[PDB]
Amino acid sequence: PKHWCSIVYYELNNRVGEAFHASSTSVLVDGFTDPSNNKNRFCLGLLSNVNRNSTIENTRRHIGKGVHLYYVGGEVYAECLSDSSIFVQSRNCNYHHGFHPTTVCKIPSGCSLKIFNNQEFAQLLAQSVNHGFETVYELTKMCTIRMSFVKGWGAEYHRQDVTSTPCWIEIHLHGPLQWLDKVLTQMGSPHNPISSVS
Amino acid sequence: KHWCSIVYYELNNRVGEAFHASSTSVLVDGFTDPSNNKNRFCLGLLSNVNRNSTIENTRRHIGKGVHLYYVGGEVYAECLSDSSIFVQSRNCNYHHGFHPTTVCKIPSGCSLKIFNNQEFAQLLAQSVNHGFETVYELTKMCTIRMSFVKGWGAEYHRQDVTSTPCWIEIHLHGPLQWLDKVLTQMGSPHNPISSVS
Amino acid sequence: KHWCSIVYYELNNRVGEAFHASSTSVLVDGFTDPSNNKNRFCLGLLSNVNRNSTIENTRRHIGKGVHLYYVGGEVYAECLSDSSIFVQSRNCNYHHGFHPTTVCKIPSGCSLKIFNNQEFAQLLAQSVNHGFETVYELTKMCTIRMSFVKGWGAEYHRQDVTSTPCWIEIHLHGPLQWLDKVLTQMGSPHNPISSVS
Repeated sequence: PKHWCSIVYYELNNRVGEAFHASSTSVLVDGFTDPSNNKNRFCLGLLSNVNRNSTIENTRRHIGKGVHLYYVGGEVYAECLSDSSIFVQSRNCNYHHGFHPTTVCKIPSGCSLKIFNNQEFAQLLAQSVNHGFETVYELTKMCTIRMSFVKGWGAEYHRQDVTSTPCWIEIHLHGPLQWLDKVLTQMGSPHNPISSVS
Repeated sequence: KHWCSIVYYELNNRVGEAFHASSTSVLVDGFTDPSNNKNRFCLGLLSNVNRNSTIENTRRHIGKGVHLYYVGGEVYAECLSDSSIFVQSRNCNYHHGFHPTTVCKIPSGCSLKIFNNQEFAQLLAQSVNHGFETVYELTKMCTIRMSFVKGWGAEYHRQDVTSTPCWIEIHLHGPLQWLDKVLTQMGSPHNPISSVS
Repeated sequence: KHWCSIVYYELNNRVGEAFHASSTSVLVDGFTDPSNNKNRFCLGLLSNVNRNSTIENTRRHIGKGVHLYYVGGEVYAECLSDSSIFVQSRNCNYHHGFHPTTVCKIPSGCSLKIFNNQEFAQLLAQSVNHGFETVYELTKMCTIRMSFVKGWGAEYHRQDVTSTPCWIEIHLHGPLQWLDKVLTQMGSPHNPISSVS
């Protein structure tokens, strides 16, 4: 039930509630109200937001059974249990399918999708160990995934960024981040030495 | 298992970390004990890069603050500060018959019952086959807001709590948990929201 | 032990969860270990939706960051980063005789003792009786701020630390706790026990 990830919730550009830390390979992020943030569920219903408004409140009402994140066999899956769709932006996935990096994938109610593969990422990590601190640092972006409930964003939608959708989350993958750490530790980059003034 | 969690605010911004109750008696004061693992939720040590003189003024008057007591399925609010306190509690407001947004003033030394489980559970019951929309609204019954020194809303300016320099939000876990047990009833079929609009 | 807690900011915004020291040796770097339960407080993995190029430029130069060392009742700061670091610590300023707001630059690979509670305990005692106002003031001594790469205050263009792209604030729990024992004994208010519980 390792803590493979930690998840942060948002409502537009504002962060809402405390962070959730996975204590099992199966975590449910729903719009219900169990305050226990110590186990299986990450309930968004009880969360408050002084900056909230009708349209976000409306969207929150339809998160429902939300999404099912599942970690198994060095691969994470996302199942949309909510009656509404869910949209995900995973670079690792986008690479495995050959889509453009910023590509947003819709996961329809009841459906499922693999949003990450470790061996794949480890390989990409390897293929750049000796290519540049700049490009290896960029792999950080690979370890975070963003998905919003109900409202899409990107091409075909009016909303272009995830900061415009009323309900979304960001998932940090600890395994990948840690391995990436073991490698980044080898920096010593005096490159582009900047100013301490300007 | 924490009968509640509390959060602190200075105007519209959140300040400091969330406090999780480990006992039936909790003190939310303006002093400085860093420990956030037991009896007190100290606000004096918290910083705010957006802080201003007036908010700071208020902070100096928080003092012993408010005492939150949970017993026999009822929670009480006692003002230990030399200054008054103001509480907005739907449950409380529902029990006295006041308007839902009514903000009650609690003078220094006075006490006020701000939540009665019995009633809430009852409401939750009458809510059942009354729909998902109205049961979902019971979530608002589970959180309570109170400000230190300054009041807000009616009998002041009709202004939002976000207009007060020092205020907190209380989340009653007991009620929220029971509510969950019901909300999982499942529902909401209502013009299945667009994914573009 | 829980000798301090640390918060990260990019300009005027708080970024990431609070870190709590579980040992006397803590590393605050710009790398990416997600474990926030031990030795390191990695800033690299932290997201900020309000982040801009210049901030990202500075984050890339944090590197091995600063090393906060608690030992013998004194805390030390060591710049392991290849770029300098800047520290504002009242206690330290007092000891050296500088002005309260003085910002001390800690060059790459250098070291500076930034806190001595023994002297702070002394300061606390001297104020034990000189006003609640002056004792309340010592709260400030308990917090320390330091940015990475960008100097600030006098000796620089930027004056406010909320003007630098990568700065943290450190709260010293021991000093804060001892200060609590006093502020409460001097308690500006009065109401001995509860009337409800």
